[PDB]
Amino acid sequence: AVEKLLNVEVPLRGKYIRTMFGEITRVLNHLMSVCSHAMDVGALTPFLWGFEEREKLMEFYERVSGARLHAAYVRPGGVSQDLPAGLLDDIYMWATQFGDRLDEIEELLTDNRIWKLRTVNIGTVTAQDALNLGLSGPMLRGSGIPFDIRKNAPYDAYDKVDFDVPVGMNGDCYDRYLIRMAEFRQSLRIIEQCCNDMPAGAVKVEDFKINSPPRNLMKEDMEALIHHFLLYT
Amino acid sequence: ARQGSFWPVTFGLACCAVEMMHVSAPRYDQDRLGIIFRASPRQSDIMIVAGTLTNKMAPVLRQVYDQMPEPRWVISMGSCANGGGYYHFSYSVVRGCDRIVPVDVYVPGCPPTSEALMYGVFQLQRKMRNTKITRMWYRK
Amino acid sequence: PSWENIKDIRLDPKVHVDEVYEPIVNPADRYLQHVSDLHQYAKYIMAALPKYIQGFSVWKDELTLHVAPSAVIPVTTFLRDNTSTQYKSIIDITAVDYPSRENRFEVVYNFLSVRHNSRIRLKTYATEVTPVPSITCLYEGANWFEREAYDMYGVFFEGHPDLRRIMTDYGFEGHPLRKDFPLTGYTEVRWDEEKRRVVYEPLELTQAFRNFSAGSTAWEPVGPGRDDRPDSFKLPTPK
Amino acid sequence: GEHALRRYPSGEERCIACKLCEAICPALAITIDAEERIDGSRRTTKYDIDMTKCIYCGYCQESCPVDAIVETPNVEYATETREELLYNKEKLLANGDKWELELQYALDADAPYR
Amino acid sequence: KSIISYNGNTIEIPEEYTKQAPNRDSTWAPAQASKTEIYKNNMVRFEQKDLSKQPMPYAGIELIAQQPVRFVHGNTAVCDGANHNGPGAQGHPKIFINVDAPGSHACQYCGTRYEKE
Amino acid sequence: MNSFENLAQDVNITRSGKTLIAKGTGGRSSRTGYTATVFGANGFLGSYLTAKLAKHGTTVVVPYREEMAKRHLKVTGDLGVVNFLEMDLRNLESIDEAVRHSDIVVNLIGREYETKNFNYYDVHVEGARRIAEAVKKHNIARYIHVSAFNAEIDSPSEFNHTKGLGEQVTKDIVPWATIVRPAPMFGREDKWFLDRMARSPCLVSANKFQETSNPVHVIDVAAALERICFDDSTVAQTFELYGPQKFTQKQIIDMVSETLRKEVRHIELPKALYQAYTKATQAIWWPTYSPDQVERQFLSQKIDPSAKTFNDLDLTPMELPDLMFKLIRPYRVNVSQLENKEKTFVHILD
Amino acid sequence: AIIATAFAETVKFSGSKQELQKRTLALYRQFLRGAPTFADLYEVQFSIPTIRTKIRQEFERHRFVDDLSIQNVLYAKGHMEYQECINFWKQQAQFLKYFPEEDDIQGRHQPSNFVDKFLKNRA
Amino acid sequence: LPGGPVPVFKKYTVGSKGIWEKLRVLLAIAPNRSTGNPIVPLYRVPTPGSRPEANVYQDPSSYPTNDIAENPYWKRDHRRAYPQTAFFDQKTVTGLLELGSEATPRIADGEAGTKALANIANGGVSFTQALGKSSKDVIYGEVLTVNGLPPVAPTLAPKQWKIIEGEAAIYPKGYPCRTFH
Amino acid sequence: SSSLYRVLRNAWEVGPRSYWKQLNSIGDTKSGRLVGTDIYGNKFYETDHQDEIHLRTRYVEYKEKDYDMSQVEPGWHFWLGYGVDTAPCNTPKEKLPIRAYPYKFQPNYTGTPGAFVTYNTLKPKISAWEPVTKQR
Amino acid sequence: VPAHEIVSGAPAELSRNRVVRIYQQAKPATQSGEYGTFAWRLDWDIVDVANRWENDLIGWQSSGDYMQATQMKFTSKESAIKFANKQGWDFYIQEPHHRKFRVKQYANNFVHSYGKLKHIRTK
Ligand SMILES: NC(=O)C1=CN([C@@H]2O[C@H](COP(=O)(O)OP(=O)(O)OC[C@H]3O[C@@H](n4cnc5c(N)ncnc54)[C@H](OP(=O)(O)O)[C@@H]3O)[C@@H](O)[C@H]2O)C=CC1
Ligand code: SF4
Ligand code: SF4
Ligand code: SF4
Ligand SMILES: [Zn+2]
Repeated sequence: AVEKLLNVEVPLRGKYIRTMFGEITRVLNHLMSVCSHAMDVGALTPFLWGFEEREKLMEFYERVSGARLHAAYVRPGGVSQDLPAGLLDDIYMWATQFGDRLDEIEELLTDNRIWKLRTVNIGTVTAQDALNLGLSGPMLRGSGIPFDIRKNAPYDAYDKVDFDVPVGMNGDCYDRYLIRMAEFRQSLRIIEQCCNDMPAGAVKVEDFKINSPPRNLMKEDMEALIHHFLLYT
Repeated sequence: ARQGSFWPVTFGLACCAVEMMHVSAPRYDQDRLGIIFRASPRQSDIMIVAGTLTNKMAPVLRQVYDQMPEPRWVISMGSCANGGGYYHFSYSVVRGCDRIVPVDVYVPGCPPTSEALMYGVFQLQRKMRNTKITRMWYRK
Repeated sequence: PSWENIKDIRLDPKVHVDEVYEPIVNPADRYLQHVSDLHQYAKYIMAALPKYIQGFSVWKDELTLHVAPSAVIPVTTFLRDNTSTQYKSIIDITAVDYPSRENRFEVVYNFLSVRHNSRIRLKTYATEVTPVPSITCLYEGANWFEREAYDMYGVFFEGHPDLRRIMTDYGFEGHPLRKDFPLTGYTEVRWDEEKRRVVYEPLELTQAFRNFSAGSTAWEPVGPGRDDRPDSFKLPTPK
Repeated sequence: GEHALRRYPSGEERCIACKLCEAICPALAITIDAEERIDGSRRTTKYDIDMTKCIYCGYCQESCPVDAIVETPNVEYATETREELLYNKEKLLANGDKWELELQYALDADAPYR
Repeated sequence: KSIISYNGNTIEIPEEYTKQAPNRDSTWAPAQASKTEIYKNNMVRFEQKDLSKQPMPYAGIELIAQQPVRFVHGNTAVCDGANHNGPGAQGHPKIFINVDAPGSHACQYCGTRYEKE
Repeated sequence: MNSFENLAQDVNITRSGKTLIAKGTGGRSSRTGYTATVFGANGFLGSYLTAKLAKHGTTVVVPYREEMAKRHLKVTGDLGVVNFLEMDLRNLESIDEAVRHSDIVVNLIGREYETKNFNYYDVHVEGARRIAEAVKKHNIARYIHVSAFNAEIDSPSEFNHTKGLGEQVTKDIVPWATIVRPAPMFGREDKWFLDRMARSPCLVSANKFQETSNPVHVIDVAAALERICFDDSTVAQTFELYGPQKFTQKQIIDMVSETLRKEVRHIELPKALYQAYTKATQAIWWPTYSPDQVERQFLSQKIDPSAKTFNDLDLTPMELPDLMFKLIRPYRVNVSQLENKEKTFVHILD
Repeated sequence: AIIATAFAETVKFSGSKQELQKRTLALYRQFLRGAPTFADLYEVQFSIPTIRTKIRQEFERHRFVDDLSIQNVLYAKGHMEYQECINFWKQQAQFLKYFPEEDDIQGRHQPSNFVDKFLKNRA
Repeated sequence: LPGGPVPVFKKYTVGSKGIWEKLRVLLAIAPNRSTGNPIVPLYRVPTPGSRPEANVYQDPSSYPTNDIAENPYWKRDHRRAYPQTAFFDQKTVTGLLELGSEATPRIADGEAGTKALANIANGGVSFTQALGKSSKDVIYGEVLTVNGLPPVAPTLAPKQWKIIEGEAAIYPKGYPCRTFH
Repeated sequence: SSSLYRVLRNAWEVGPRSYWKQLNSIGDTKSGRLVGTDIYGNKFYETDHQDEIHLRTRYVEYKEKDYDMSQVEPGWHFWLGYGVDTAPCNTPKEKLPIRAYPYKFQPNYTGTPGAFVTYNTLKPKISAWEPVTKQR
Repeated sequence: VPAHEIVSGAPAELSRNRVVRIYQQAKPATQSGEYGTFAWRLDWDIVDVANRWENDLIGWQSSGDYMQATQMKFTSKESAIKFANKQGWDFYIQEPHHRKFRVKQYANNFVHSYGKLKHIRTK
């Protein structure tokens, strides 16, 4: 929003970092939501298994931003710092096993007849009512409507990566669970493409009237010091 | 026994609760120390205030605290609970949960990491381990 | 064929770029044709409901319609039910306080059409005593949004079935998102031992709020901009 | 993690009381007072951080032109009383002295990226 | 040692804790409260407390006063306070100090004193 | 805005020559400038007194024995307002540390029974003597000492006798002290009063429940104490704080029963049998009805003809009958139109 | 759909002061009738007559407001407050905000003349 | 089919060796599944505080933005070239209908055009008389489409959906969740 | 590895006194090589047994019975969290901090008479007149 | 003038015992930029007892005045007066001062002097 009002452009590497960490964030969110949902119905074990994966991803959060949760990493202009040296390799090694991690949760849930008793035809929403109520995301895609902002109105680097969109048909809790589980896989896909296509260059917009200049300029160049002073005050 | 059977009631208000969840997750595995989280204050010894306490919520928190059987202790977790944090100057926010309940340990951070929360639990256990109970009665 | 001999990715040859090339482009340019389309579209709407559409504005991909409060129900109905518009999802309703205007509050509606993959914004106005017609009859999802708008600003919505505070504390006095409501409010709470209860008292701060906006710039920062209007929407000059 | 005020290798304080940390602080957690030191230096007479207001965002450390205010990696400083979490200048300088070596590891690893 | 309180009673404080810093007895700024005033105004919260554990950072003004003057040939010394061992930008903003006038001249940032010769 | 309802003016001079300027409007972030020590602050009356003091930001020093028991007091003040010291009556240095910085010292230390470490004389005479000596040595501006009603030196009761002895020793040591004698105090979770009557298995009287006193609300005693604390015209005066209307114990039991909707069980026993029982029960480690309380059961309240009262503090005690329902609420036990109305409703469904 | 809750009234701005007067007296009747329910929900120390007295004082405060729009808003907010109280949505703490006088005497010194206000810097 | 199963020895997880590997392969639901424990010598090594690359890192920049000799700031000052918000009330659109546009004019020169602009700018023609006066050519070219249809609510980037069926789908035939691309 | 054989092997490698010490402090049985010692007396170990999972290859044995994470000296604190590869005793001279003051390590003193007492480092902003009479 | 005081929910003391000032910011003497001088500020006069005092623990500045940091911006003096009347606020208008115009000529630095020079201009 602020970038649109500022009429500036995030550089390409920054856009890729934002897309990659957006999909890491989506995985973290869906781990929390699906495992909390399962815990509420009474399936206690997927929570533990998924929170270990969350721990692994939060290490990436902490290594780029210095915080496990409140990163303040994505900012108007790009991101606050560049990726550290060994991060793409570690994200790739996590990705090589996350698929199995998802398969085992699906082994516990997808075909379990008790899970289906708790989810099938529960919380049904029709497509027209979904639109009229202001629902979005899975709450909408479960009712059969193929809408997703990443495909309909592409932002940072989502136009440059290949992924599919899952759409339900019954508009119930079970369809929404299947949608979230498929979105896990699509996020893994996008994360791998970002690990393979990460380009060189700046990660924030290269105008020091918008973002702060690098510190060695700030301590050597007069314009850089003035711009740094003004941006932080 | 008080240290080894450490049963907290969660006032899981906000993002701090996520870190509390990670204390029970496999990496740190709080129940290896004897910690079990209880829905009911009647079955709890520790209240952990983990999140922003709003004015609308303050009587609810006081009520839950009062229904805890004794002995009882309170851990304030995170800047919001400690003193208001990022929302200290808000019209709707209590500026520290120690305006509502007595607090035994304050854990800093926004959020405190899982390890920071475990460190705070260890501090409370140190306080427990140094309590005079029958020695205090003997002094009377 | 074991994990013991899995290849070390850490020593694979990485890509090495010499110079990075990122051409200089104004981000607004990509919108130009779309801007034209929105202009054309808005013209149609204003030509079709001249009883109602006070005006419209177009910024890069966002189209706003400006109407009087009494126009809200018909225009909204049109936007929901006309075949070329089909704005079936209500996205948000909020208010903006403009204390300089005779009508303080502008009420903003955002709508989405999944059919056409399009968004639109609609504005009206209100004061602390003149209500707006509720659009719950047209969108059930509007319900809570109007409640929030009442809670934060004090705008009333005529025809709302159940209009009460949704955010603030029970018995909260004031509408906190008004420009004259102070940041920390008027009252704070504590536990009172004499009374054994949570009590409300006049606000007292151990450290007063420090407002640093006194350091705003003494020089006009951006200037006028440029106009992106298409040539088919500018009045001609004689000769 | 927990904040500290650093020195030059000579032992002189690095903070020159520019107040950029105080201006940027999203939580208004920093309170600063300064005047001219009896040797003529521009230095703080008061530097306070309310750790119960702080959100641990690191903006102060980004803003500082001389690497004076920093966040250490220490998270283990829970206290039994809230009064212990109002850090004055003595406490913060002692933290800098205590944690300087770990601070130097962190700086040697991340300074090129700032 | 003995500080008379507003009550009119005596507060005893060991001599070493009355020193503003371990390396300096007196204050170095007009607005700076002395240790004696701090105890006189805050003694309630110091009762049953161990002073030897309280933070006692060294005063930087004496430490910088201990550093030898750097002598320079021309009219202008340059200072940046850099760390030649680490990477990145670890000093202060690079400034230029005029040394034409008699005596030594202090870096505004780090206090290092330069002199023409 | 808040106010300093306890202060007459904004600038104050203590009798010891300290200048106190009140800052702020009077709320939690305000400070009166006064410093007070409250001995026995964790008890029934002390907690109310500490709440009232800390409310306006006077610095309160609380000497305590057991840590967990004082924790609630911390909630009553802003940061830095309530300050805790470890204290014991056999450690003279700790008493000195407790009173050293104060403008006001109030002593509420008393016990309704004897212990293996403190008999009545040790707690009411020797402890009062030591606190008073610390006060006099440090020349404290105001010293308020609390005794009981019926405090008399040659009394049949050891409680009353040691309380009279403590009054005399206090007056001998610090001539400007203010002595306060409250009547029996009722209130939320009171001691040996309403709360006992609402949940006892059986109240056993050796005097038919005939003793009379003028029961007084604890809130009013604390409010009176705060007023005595801040007006220096109560120096060297005696106060008899007692309730408006006189009651018999049987009457109070009757009101408790009527408000409770439950009948309280009363048994009358011979004084010898009951004294033997209370002496036997003193062997357990938790507090239990004293032989000396049985002795006091035969004493009716006797108000000094020449002593300052609530009137001199411009205060009007509340009435026990009006307060009892509120004070005892948690222990309360709990047609023709209803049937006709019930007929229209649904009671069973699919 | 999204249905209204107990004692919810759709917002309608009365076009006439008499048609508002009818609604207003009906709201006053509702408050007076709910007084005993209030005393039971909120476990109050004071009596039912005290509650009804307080209700009268509240309605009295706006007895001379003239502008129709302002009366409409005062009515709609008064109905919101009735719905909040009767549904037990309020806790005791917020309900007792309405009864400041019911709490005990806050202290010996509430100034009334100039000199007393001046001695407390409140002149 | 890309994304399909890969063997366990291509996943950076510890796993088993020797006789125990044979036992695990005999007893696993899915033998290609990893255990989830990262390989200690390979993962997050060297530690982020001892990366050699830190001592060669430089601030990254792109051409021509980093040029020392051909980029005035005002040629790339995109913030100050922000698009103005265009406001149209009904008087302006009236003028567009009557006088035509800068692109396609329907105005006379001299005092005639300025006076026409003025008298629409004062209120002489209302929007509705403007619309009634408007000819078929104007109404079809400049209010409706050239075919007389209304314009549809416009889209910035149109999205054509395709449905993936068969083996490339995420779920098999039975499940009530389809794959849209 | 949760296996019994790991525990037996480590106890054999480590010896019975060390076995009982570890069982009475950390509760597991670790065997690894000593890396260095704290200024406080804490000892630090690194193991390369392949049965130890990621983040378990470094550990500390504390010098005192009332152990506390704040007793770990800075530098070692970073190493124990896998911040740096090389341990403080192995760090070259160029990458150490120069101090002109004596270095002292102090742990968390909370809940203890040594807990930090905060205060205002400024004297009050307005100074009052010292009253002096003069004779008319 | 509608009495919106009684519908806002603000404390009564605000429209009873507080005074506001309506003004334009003066051109700062330290800078030549005038960007902040066109708006009409509305802000509250300070209250003596409640404005600011020193905290006895750490030295922060406490306050009892909830309006101390609030400043409203208006596009005209008339809009500000209208708003203040609609809130029942007693106000004072401080009329702005502007620089009187005079003609400045560079050539005036070199005008020939027919008698004794009154001063040596130096440049
Ligand atoms: N309640 C009533 O009806 C009447 C009470 N009084 C007197 O009022 C004063 C307080 O009343 P109340 O609150 O009801 O009594 P409480 O028992 O509730 O509190 C008494 C206080 O004195 C302390 N105390 C008792 N013995 C000692 C001791 N050896 N050393 C240190 N402290 C001791 C207690 O500390 P700790 O908790 O550590 O034991 C406690 O804090 C007493 O002096 C009492 O005699 C007189 C007339 C009426
Ligand atoms: S302290 Fe920080 S992380 Fe914790 S609840 Fe508050 S904002 Fe969220
Ligand atoms: S970390 Fe953020 S909130 Fe904390 S002091 Fe620094 S800038 Fe302020
Ligand atoms: S710590 Fe840094 S930013 Fe803050 S005042 Fe000191 S020099 Fe300025
Ligand atoms: Zn320098």
